[PDB]
Amino acid sequence: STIEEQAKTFLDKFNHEAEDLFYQSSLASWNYNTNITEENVQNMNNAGDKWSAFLKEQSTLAQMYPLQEIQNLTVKLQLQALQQNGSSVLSEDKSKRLNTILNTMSTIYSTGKVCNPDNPQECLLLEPGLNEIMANSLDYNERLWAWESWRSEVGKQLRPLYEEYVVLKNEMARANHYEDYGDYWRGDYEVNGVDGYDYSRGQLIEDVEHTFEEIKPLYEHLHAYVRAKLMNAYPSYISPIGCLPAHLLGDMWGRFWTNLYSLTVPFGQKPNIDVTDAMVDQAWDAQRIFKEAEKFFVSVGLPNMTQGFWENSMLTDPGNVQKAVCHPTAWDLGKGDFRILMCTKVTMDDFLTAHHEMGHIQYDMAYAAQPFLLRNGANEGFHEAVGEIMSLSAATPKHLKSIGLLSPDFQEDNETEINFLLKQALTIVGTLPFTYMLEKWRWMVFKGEIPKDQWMKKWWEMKREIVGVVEPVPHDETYCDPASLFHVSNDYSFIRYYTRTLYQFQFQEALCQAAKHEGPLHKCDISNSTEAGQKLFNMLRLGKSEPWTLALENVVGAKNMNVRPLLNYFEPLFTWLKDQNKNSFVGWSTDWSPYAD
Amino acid sequence: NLDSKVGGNYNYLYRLFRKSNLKPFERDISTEIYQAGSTPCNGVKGFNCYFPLQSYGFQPTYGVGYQPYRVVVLSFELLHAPATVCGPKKSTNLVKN
Repeated sequence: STIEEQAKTFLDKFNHEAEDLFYQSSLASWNYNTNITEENVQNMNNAGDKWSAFLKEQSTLAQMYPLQEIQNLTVKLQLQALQQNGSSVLSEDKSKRLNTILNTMSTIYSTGKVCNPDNPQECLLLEPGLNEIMANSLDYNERLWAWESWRSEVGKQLRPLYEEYVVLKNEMARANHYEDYGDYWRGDYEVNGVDGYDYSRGQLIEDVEHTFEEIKPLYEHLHAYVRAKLMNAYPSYISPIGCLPAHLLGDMWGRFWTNLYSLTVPFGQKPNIDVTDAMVDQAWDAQRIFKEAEKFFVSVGLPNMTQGFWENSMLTDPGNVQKAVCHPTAWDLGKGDFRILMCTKVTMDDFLTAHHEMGHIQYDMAYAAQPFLLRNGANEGFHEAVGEIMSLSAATPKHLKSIGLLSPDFQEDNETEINFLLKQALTIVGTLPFTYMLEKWRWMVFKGEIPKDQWMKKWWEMKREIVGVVEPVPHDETYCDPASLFHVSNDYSFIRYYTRTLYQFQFQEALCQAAKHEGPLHKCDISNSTEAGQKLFNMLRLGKSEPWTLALENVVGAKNMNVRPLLNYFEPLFTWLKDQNKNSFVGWSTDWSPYAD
Repeated sequence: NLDSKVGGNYNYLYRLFRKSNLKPFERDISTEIYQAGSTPCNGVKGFNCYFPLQSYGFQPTYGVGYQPYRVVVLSFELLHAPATVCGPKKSTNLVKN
């Protein structure tokens, strides 16, 4: 008679129907990604529309069960996602035009290209074409031609499409009783219903701003170290107290600095750790790469992989006849069907990637016992963070000497480890200010604090303050930098990258304290230790059925994000960078410009 | 390797909802629509009216744990009727003298 009995009955039947259609929808996308055919492209759209319209029909009956009469926490969380009508709250005209803008901006990004200024006949697409050239290009003009001319025909062209993208998504949040569309992405961390663990949506703005303050002293020493190496090339354009150019960051948008690791090597007279030449002599194929990584999950106490997982894996691309996307991705269909689509070559990166791709599958096995609505990560940052901590333990010299890749006589000292910590810092440290910059910019534009004319005025002004990057060529309001980005144009969460760094280092410090490892943190290895796997397995099976603030306390004992594991893991590198930067100026100024002298 | 086929097998169903729990050794084939709340149903699907029978998705691609298992349950009951069924016997060799 109570609403709780009627709501639970709706959820018991919905979990079966939603799980059946989601499997066929994910299977149609699997056959389309592994094989390009005219039959699979129609099956993905057919099975995709059946599952998309299924949530729209069930959302009508979901809003008829108010959550005020439900005293159960697990029931309100399953109805929290079904209560939202999605795009049904928008008008019929704005709902149909919304999918058009998303498909148009995604098509222009895929079909966008920059013709060679020297060779007008040859025109190379961005991915892979322009993304590959910008990595190894040391030229000043060659990098500027591809970086500047892209946003001319893209950033300026996507501006009227980006203006409509802001207006349409703001009307959806207003009908959902949200302050703005920037608050919509902050609703993933929202926690209510438990005394003392409640987490407000507006708290994230103060959290990412406060944690970034303690990141500054670590980032200023690394930014000055990279600037000191590139100062001898162009002393006029690169000022010691100034900022680095935007096109020299190693790629188009400057997301990762790993491309600069070649020239930033502190000691070139010592060898580097590489398993590429070791796997060639051992004669290993794609079959035994995943097999050796599966034993890593057994040593920590986690279950092994099912027979259907290794049998259905796609280990290569059979030429151009049947084409598959080589971008590594872990696809979770349902009902115990686990598959991964990746092109596996023999490289040092594919070894660490195998632990990352299998980390998502191993993460899905713990909470697989939960209902379909309760199968998910506790947030958007826990998805990729679980796979990274598996790869961090594999990149350590201790794990490589265990299976026989690295020679046991390899000398491990400060000179070898500082070189390894710098490579990870370019990917880790360099990502945090860039992720905090662009995400905070989207929150300010979606809120309305920045007029349409000041979009680019505030973009580069706040860029020299955060990441310390200045534009070689000044841009007007016509250009849009985020419009060309993959995540912004495809409407994907950009905040998951910032919080991932803080969540993965907390778990790295907690698991090494449970296994009683001594010494620096980068020397820790979780292999052969079953004590740390048991404490982690408790949280992995919870998913989002429990508050992420409560599940985080069961591992690291912290109720929020903390920078302490970020400083301790980079502490050996922070002490070395401080001594080398004494002859230079630590920090940068925002009043310096390459075209203003 | 037998029941599951490509595309799914909807022939095998199950009763998801019932007003109460079944008694031991009871079989209920009734297709009557289950009524969750006080809203009248009258055989028409709608709000608080659900069709109890649901389908088992069967394909070879599903994981091993959820693969369908054919279960044969033998019910052993000793009544006051004369016993007939017994275990298999064993015949030995015959010797004389």
